[PDB]
Amino acid sequence: VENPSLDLEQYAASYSGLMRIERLQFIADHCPTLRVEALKMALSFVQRTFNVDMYEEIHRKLSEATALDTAWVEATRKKALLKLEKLDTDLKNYKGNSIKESIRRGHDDLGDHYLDCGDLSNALKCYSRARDYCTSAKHVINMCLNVIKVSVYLQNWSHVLSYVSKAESTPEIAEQRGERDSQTQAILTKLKCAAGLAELAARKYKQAAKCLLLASFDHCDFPELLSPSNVAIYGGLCALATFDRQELQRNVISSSSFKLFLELEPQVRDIIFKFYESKYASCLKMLDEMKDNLLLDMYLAPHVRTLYTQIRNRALIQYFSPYVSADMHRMAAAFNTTVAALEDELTQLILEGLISARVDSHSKILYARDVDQRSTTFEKSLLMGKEFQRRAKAMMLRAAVLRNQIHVKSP
Amino acid sequence: VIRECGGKMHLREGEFEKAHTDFFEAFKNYDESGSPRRTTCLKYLVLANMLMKSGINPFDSQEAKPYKNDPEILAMTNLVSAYQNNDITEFEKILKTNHSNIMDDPFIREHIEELLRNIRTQVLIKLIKPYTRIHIPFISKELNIDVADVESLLVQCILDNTIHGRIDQVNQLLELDHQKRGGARYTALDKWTNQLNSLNQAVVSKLA
Amino acid sequence: SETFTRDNNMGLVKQCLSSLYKKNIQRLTKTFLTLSLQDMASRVQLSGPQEAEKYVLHMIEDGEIFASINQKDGMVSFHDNPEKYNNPAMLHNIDQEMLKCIELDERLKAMDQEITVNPQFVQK
Repeated sequence: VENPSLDLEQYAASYSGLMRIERLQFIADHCPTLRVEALKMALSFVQRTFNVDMYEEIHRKLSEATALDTAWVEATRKKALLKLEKLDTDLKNYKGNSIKESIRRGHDDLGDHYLDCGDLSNALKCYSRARDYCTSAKHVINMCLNVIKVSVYLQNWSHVLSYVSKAESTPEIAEQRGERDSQTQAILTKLKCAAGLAELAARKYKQAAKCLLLASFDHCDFPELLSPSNVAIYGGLCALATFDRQELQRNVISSSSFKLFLELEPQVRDIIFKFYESKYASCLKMLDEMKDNLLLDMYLAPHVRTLYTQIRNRALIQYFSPYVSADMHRMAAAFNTTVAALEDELTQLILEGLISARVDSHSKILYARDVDQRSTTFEKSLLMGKEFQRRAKAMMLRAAVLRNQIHVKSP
Repeated sequence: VIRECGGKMHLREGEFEKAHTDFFEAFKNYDESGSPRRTTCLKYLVLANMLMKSGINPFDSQEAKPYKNDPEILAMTNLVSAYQNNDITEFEKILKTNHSNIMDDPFIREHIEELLRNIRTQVLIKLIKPYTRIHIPFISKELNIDVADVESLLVQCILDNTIHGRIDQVNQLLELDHQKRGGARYTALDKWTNQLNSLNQAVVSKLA
Repeated sequence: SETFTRDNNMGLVKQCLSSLYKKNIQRLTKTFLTLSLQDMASRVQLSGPQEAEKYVLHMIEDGEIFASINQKDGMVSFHDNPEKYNNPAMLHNIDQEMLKCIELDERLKAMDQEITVNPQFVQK
């Protein structure tokens, strides 16, 4: 059942900027929450944003329900252009004074108004001027955040990764420790939970989790980016699927940094802590209770299918690990499934080298098998010998035909 | 400035390593100054040295000698002794007889299950040393727990590389790993075979 | 059917179709330790336990699979334990396979020395 199991006020409060508009349009053009929330929620912020028309595709959808903001459409079109003229004139003056060594102030406000207009990377050249007319690395660190912010709404994840790599590798270990007790600014948190986000969009779950779990709760308030709550989910689900038990214990459960994140997301904390303790009867149920709440997320929905399948396969291997002869009835009753489907799941897992087990479908018992090293060695060595003799005979025949120069002429 | 009431829910959380380290310092700093808290401090000092399963018996190591024993709380002093001897019977007997006096305390709610689970682990680890195939109901008798609890304890121990064995559910067994065949000769033979399989192809392909 | 019968190898193709079943049944041995005949003749698409019985029996008779049928329960039990290499007859196999390589190496040396003395293979 697709239901609106979300509150729009907190989603609106957490985010700010164009990211909020994009998230609101995403939940809208899916099919929850539209009925009465969509018109009120979307139209509220279009007054301060550009491109105007984003409502109309969702507007006519109210017809089957069987706005009136028609005058506002022409109002924004005439008023948008006025802001551009002064800044188009402003850049001429900055070149006129020949103060290019200190025109960094000129691009301080040049790039914000361009992104406010929903423009493109055509403005990005100004940040390039930052690399040309600056001396200290501090301005480069400053403009790296701006270029990352403008590239977030560009789907240029590889480009984002390259620039995070540059920003982390060019300076001396990012100003080493940052004048002790970490830097006053929280740019480290941005460089962490932006590269991790880019790796997540690149279908690199383990690296995304490793980057996201290292964030900090000092400031952590990112209206322009993922909310503090979303960090917990992104770093928890991406870690439950790819981290081993030792890595899960060292980097997630025992970590004091991520405990504060887990404080405000109880569901993920309970899921992780009951997965760790080998309680799969209710861990999977709680995982399934929030499945139709991450499918509405914009950066996590396409991977919900891949993560949830990867988590379950990691549970099945963990359940059958201390056992040499397991009962399939209690095994199927602990995964909220039936023996008939559990048999198919186990067959798929055994077919690849994930579980070394054999199903006994008479008393429904999964036995653990052990490979005989001596017999396997003898078998593979004899097979190698047979192949070597075949290749030797083939090569001798090839030598004979090459010596006699036997070939078929084109004629 | 007080951490009670208004600041109490900040301290309501269980993570207390910060106070765990500071207990040794506060044993002497507030000994003659924190008189109202002295009664509860002497009980809690044992816990910090008790959690690492080390530190012999804090009954007489530091300057706590004037206090030594206290007539109303005596099994509390022998709790660390029973923990060191890894005797489950003494621990359970002390808990049942002196209940409401050792357990009464709050801070013991968060740590009693932690304490009475690292004794059973050591007892079980020592128990399985001479065996190669053991009965789960037999382990359920030494440890005053049910079968369903000992099976879960065995699963948790086997997962965290502490017990080298595997359970047998249909027979309620525990089969321990004891035999080590030649695993280095056959691995070497496998590597030799796999390398010859590639060297032969490399040699043959030269006659193209 | 036109291409396979124009090239005259029609009958060598139906052998592939008949061998697909025999490959699937052998692939059942890598996952199962005891299967039901009715249940087995639903993954390999044999359509009937009676026909699966003869399909397994033929494969056992040809030494393609290691299994045993139980008509009482109607279940196929896979053994998967052909040989342990402690037989004085396997030594004969290793001896023969070593002798064949010895003869092969002798041949290679024989038709290598005939090139080592070639008057053309002294100038280059």
